[PDB]
Order: sequence, then structure tokens, then C-alpha cells
Amino acid sequence: PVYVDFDVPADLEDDALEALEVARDTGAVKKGTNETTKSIERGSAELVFVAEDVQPEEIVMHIPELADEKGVPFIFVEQQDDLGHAAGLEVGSAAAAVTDAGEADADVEDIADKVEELR
Amino acid sequence: TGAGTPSQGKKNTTTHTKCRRCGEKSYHTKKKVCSSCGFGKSAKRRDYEWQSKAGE
Amino acid sequence: GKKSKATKKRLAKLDNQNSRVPAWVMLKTDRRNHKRRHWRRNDTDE
Amino acid sequence: TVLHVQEIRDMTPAEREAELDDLKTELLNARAVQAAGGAPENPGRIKELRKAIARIKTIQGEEGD
Amino acid sequence: SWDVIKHPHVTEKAMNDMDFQNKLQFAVDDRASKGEVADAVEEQYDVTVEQVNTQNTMDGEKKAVVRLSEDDDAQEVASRI
Amino acid sequence: ARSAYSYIRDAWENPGDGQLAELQWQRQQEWRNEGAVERIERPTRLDKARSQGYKAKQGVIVARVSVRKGSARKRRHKAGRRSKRQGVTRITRRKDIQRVAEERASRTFPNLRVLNSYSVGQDGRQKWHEVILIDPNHPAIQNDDDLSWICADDQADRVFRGLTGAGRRNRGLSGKGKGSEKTRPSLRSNGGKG
RNA sequence: AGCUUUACUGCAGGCUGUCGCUGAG
RNA sequence: CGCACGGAGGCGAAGAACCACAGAUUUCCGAAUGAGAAUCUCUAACAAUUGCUUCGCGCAAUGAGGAACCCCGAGAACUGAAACAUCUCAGUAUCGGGAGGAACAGAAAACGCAACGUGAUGUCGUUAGUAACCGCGAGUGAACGCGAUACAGCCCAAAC
Ligand SMILES: [Cl-]
Ligand SMILES: [Cl-]
Ligand SMILES: [K+]
Ligand SMILES: [Mg+2]
Ligand SMILES: [Mg+2]
Ligand SMILES: [Mg+2]
Ligand SMILES: [Mg+2]
Ligand SMILES: [Mg+2]
Ligand SMILES: [Mg+2]
Ligand SMILES: [Mg+2]
Ligand SMILES: [Mg+2]
Ligand SMILES: [Mg+2]
Ligand SMILES: [Mg+2]
Ligand SMILES: [Mg+2]
Ligand code: NA
Ligand code: NA
Ligand code: NA
Ligand code: NA
Ligand code: NA
Ligand code: NA
Ligand code: NA
Ligand code: NA
Ligand code: NA
Ligand code: NA
Ligand code: NA
Repeated sequence: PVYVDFDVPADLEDDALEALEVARDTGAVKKGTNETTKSIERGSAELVFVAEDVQPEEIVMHIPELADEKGVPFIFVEQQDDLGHAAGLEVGSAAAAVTDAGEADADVEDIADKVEELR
Repeated sequence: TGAGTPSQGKKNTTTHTKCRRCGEKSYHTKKKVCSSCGFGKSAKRRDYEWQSKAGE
Repeated sequence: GKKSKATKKRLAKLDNQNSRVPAWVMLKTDRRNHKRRHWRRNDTDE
Repeated sequence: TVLHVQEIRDMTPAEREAELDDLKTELLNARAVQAAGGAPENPGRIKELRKAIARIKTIQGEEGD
Repeated sequence: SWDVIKHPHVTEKAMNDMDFQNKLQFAVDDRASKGEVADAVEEQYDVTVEQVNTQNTMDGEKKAVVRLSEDDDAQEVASRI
Repeated sequence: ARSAYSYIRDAWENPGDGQLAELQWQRQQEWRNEGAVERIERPTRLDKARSQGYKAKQGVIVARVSVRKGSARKRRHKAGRRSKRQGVTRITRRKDIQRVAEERASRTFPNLRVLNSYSVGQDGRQKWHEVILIDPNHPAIQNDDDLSWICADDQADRVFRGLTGAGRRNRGLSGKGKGSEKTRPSLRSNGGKG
């Protein structure tokens, strides 16, 4: 809400979550804001996910700007338990990151690209 | 009318009665509060430090 | 006045406590009820 | 006294209760006699009937009835 | 637990109710109702109770005036105790 | 590298600037319409909470408490008082609002025990603090090597006896040397002169 | 001790400026 | 077979009385908790507030008491100053909240005999009526250190 400056069209979000599920079973992913944050910092981040239904918003506010000053692409998700389930957790996740996808590099790429265009 | 003896005659009202909690005849049946143990006003028992000399 | 069942039990006990010290207790102790109350002269609680 | 602890424990749950109801009635009839100022008393036993009833009840608890 | 019947209330007035109205008077536990006083009596003496009147005495106990049915005889019942 | 938390913390060093500002202007609207004590599922200041002992686990509770801003709400004297004791307006209380908050919270949760608390802002007429309480009876805590200490009988009503962190700071126990002659080991043992 | 007042000193209260709540052109 | 030495009677060698420990029973009101009530009453009860939760009072917590002691808050006046306002009485009396058999304190953002020194904390003796405060009036009043008592040192947050 305060850290969201663009609305990710349902479909786009569905695609993204899809890529995440394969990213976990093909390559590597980081689940949890702290871990996500350290990816963007260490550069080892390709595509990061952030939930919109986070409260306190503090927990995620920094992702957007941080990712920008690191060229790391990021996308929003509506539900919190969806991003969590996608990452492969039975719990929810405020934010996850795709550390080197896998058989999704193509998709993730376009997603990153589709978002850019979504300005 | 004298405030003395003549005003004593109308005193046939009941106020303080045996208290269900402390047994003292201090339960004001109109106030439903015991002037002795505080029953009806306080869960804690009525007690003040001035009931004895400061150093005792 | 209208007495309740509880008030009545108390008045009852008071009447009983208002009895003499049995004759034998005198003998049994080689030899006074300090709680002898009168309906007129004295005044029960409540 | 006329009734002992063993004798009470030898009894069966059913026997004690029967003995109980028995005593209770003896006690009641003793008190009634006393209520009539009846002098054929033997004061030492109206006292026993009470302790006995206590014992049978005490044992009932211990035994599990 | 408390028993219903405490003991017979034997006084001249109680006698009259017995010799004249087939009524037995008892001292009962003050938590007892007429219906209970009735049962208890029918059970301890094996008789038929018609009506039971009670009073909370100035002695701290409850007095019950129990009238037996015409089949039973108050004098006879009372006599066996 | 920096922790995610470090950002929450860094943002609250200036609750009046940035997103946090916009955030507060919003939340407070909802807060001003909430009650004196509102249990909340998640700490508004995660870094602070955890830093203060918080822990996402059973038996750990959090609630936001609001207390009025300002000096003492004192009644003027109704009997003889020398000019010195005739004050009302400038008199302030010796317990800070945060300590008042910890108490109102603990009273709301009779079975719990105050672990700590922290400020989460204030509007023109009130201050909000989030209090972390602990269920000293939940086995999830009786078995926690970092919190089972609060389970001891002598920790009962710890907030009402000023054993809290905000309690001990308010009792002038921060310094171990100069200036703490009338405070340690206790205010009362020092004839109430601190 | 009660009471009074342009006795001494203060304390509520009222009025008023300023700061915070407090923001856009 | 209480104090309690009467009258009648009874219990005890089936070892009573009596004493010690353990257990049974343990009415009603009472924090008093199903609801009401001057100790009674009315038709299934953790009332109320909470935590966990099979989200069901299912599993738990709180309440009240106690001789003072202890901790956290609120806080006088007579009096002293030969009046009196700061000061003093005094953070006393009293009030609110709460813990334990003791409480509180406690492992230095210390000390500052300034050191090439001491080394968590209470407390006792001293330091000292010293330093400091004060219509610089009356009055108020430490600490470091030292000698003792007892000694004990650890756990998180975060980085990974
Ligand atoms: Cl507490
Ligand atoms: Cl030194
Ligand atoms: K004075
Ligand atoms: Mg007059
Ligand atoms: Mg008489
Ligand atoms: Mg009637
Ligand atoms: Mg001490
Ligand atoms: Mg005068
Ligand atoms: Mg009730
Ligand atoms: Mg003077
Ligand atoms: Mg002078
Ligand atoms: Mg002083
Ligand atoms: Mg010093
Ligand atoms: Mg560890
Ligand atoms: Na009288
Ligand atoms: Na009788
Ligand atoms: Na509490
Ligand atoms: Na001070
Ligand atoms: Na006067
Ligand atoms: Na007992
Ligand atoms: Na309970
Ligand atoms: Na429940
Ligand atoms: Na003088
Ligand atoms: Na004078
Ligand atoms: Na002065």
C-alpha cells in the first residue's frame, strides 16, 4: 500500500508465482524478508517477491528502494500465504527471492521485463 | 421540637444489621455495605493503619 | 416486623444461650452466665 | 465396642449398608425414646451408634464402598 | 448427608393430634419440604401420608404435623417406639 | 550484511520522515478509534520487540496501550496548605507514561507478566506503547531457555513492583556510580529521596 | 478560629501570544 | 470418657486414654465464581478478565489472607525557625497497587586515595557531622576509599 506504486495484473501475478514454484524445484530460492533482503544486498538476487497484505508495513517498506539501488527486479503479490506456499512453505511469507532460477530463466526474464513495462 | 429526647421517638428504622461476611452488626441494609469489613463495597477486607498507633 | 428464616434461627440461638448454667455443672466444678440477656433491659444485634 | 473394625471390613459392601441402615434405625428409635423423656436409656450406647455409623462410613470410603 | 426425620415431637399438643386427628408430629431438618417429610415418613414407618404441615420453630428446627390415612392409626405407629 | 530488521529500526529513528511518517498519519486514525488496550497479533516494530525479548512463539503476547499526554491530573487542595503545597498545574507524576502503559496492559491480562515495552508514537494528546507480555504458565515458555526465568514465583506482578526495564530506568537505577546514592538498592530503602 | 479587603505571599479559574497535534496551493 | 471434681451410664488386655505422622469426613456465608440474598433462596454454571486452544470453559492463570518485614506509586499538618512564606517537621503520618520467606539490588557507557591503582551487589564498622545544601538563619547532609560479612557469575538482540 505505502510501498506499492504499481498494481500487478492478476494474470502476471499467476505467472510469477508459477515461475517461483519451479524456481524452488529447479534452482534456489530464499524465503523470508531477512533472507530476501540479504540477497538484494549480496547481489545474488534475480527476482524478488513482496506481499501486499503485510502488516506492519515496516517489515517490507525497504525492499522497493533497496532493489532499485541494486538493479534487482521485484514484483508484488496479493496474498501472503500464496507467496509462502509458492516458495514451498506451509506458512506465509512476507517476501521471497529467486536466487538463480532454473528452467524459468526465460519466464522470470519476461516477468522482470513485463514489470518494467508496467513501469 | 427538641433535638433531644423528643426526636429520639422516631428512631424505628433499621440500618445496620448482622453481616453475612464478618458477623459484625455493621451491614447497612439500605446501603448494602458493611461499615466494618467493607463487604458489598470491597472484595478485600476493610482495614486501615489508623486503627492502631503509628508505631504498632 | 417481618423476620426471615435466618434472622429467626439467630433469635432462636439467642434465646437458648439465654438459659441458666445447669445445676450439675456447679457440682461437677466444685463451683454464673456472663451472657444473660433480657428482652427489655438488653438489645440483641440486627 | 460391641462392633469392631475387622467385623466391619469382613462385611461386604452390601452387608455394611444393611448394618448401616440397621444402626441408623436403632439410633433414631433411641432418640425418639429420649424425645419422650424415656428413662429406659443406657446413654453409653446412643453414643456408640454414632461412632459405629462413623466407622461403617469410614470403611465404606476406604474399601471403595 | 443430612437425614430428613430427626425425631418424634412428643408434647401434649402433639398427643392430641395423635389421639384425635391421626397426626404424628416430627422434628425435621429445616431444608426438608413437605413432600420429602411425607416420603421419609411413609418409608420409615410404612404408612400412607395424607397431608403434611410445617413450621419453622423458635427452637431452630422445623416441626412437621403429618396426618396419616384412615387405614393407618397414629397411636399404634407412635406406640412401637 | 545489514539485517532486514536494521531497516525497521533505522526507519523509526525518524518517525516523522519518509514512509513511516505517511504510515503513522494513517494507523493513528485507526488507533484513535481503538481501546485503551488492544492486543495485536504482530509487533509494529519487529526489530525493537525481538531486541527487547520478543519471540514469535506461543505464550508471547503483544498489546498496544494508549495513555493521555501531559502532567498529573491532580485535584486542588481542600484544606490548609503552605504556598509550597498549593500547586496543581505544574505538578507531574514520578512514573513516566510508558510505565503507566505497562501497568494498564498487565492489568488487562491478569495471568500474563510484562516482559518489556516500547514507544510507537503519539499524536497531540496521547502516547502509544506496545507491551510484550508472557504467559508464565504455558509450557512453550516454561521450557524456553531464554524466557523461562519469568516463570519464577518472585516475578509475579513484576511490573507493579517496578522490575520492568522501563521500571528500573524510572527508578534512577541506570547509573552504577555517582548520582545513584539515593536510588540503589531501592528507592524505599533510601527513605524515598531519589 | 470564622470573616473582610486596593495587607504580605501564593493557588485555582478566565482572557491572550507561542509550541506540539499540523497538512496542500 | 476436654476445661469440669455431678448424677446415670459407658469404653479399655480385641491394648483404650494419651502423643507423632499420614488419611477420612469436613454444613452455610465467606476472594465467593450460575443468579439473587443481612449466613438464606432460585433454575446447570471457572462469575469476571485472560493465555493456549480439539475454538468446547477442553487445558490453565488471576482474585483473597498473613505479625511485621519488602518493593512500586500518592503524599499532609501540628511542630521547629522562639512570628512567618523558602527551609523544617518529612518523603514522616495516612492512602493506592503488589511479591517473598525474605524482598530489592547485582556483573560497570563503574571508580577517579589520578594510578604502573580498584574491580558485580547488598549489609555492618568507619570515612563524618567531613564534602555539599541553606531567609548562608534555624537547620539539612552524602560519597570514593578503608576494615569486615558473604562471595559468582552468566543469557539474549544482531552478524553467519
Ligand atoms: Cl507483570
Ligand atoms: Cl581504588
Ligand atoms: K509549615
Ligand atoms: Mg443537632
Ligand atoms: Mg425458653
Ligand atoms: Mg408456613
Ligand atoms: Mg535492602
Ligand atoms: Mg487568626
Ligand atoms: Mg453466588
Ligand atoms: Mg514557629
Ligand atoms: Mg529567623
Ligand atoms: Mg532533608
Ligand atoms: Mg564518589
Ligand atoms: Mg543460545
Ligand atoms: Na430488647
Ligand atoms: Na430437637
Ligand atoms: Na498481569
Ligand atoms: Na532526588
Ligand atoms: Na471563629
Ligand atoms: Na477437618
Ligand atoms: Na479458576
Ligand atoms: Na473455552
Ligand atoms: Na516559636
Ligand atoms: Na502564629
Ligand atoms: Na532555605
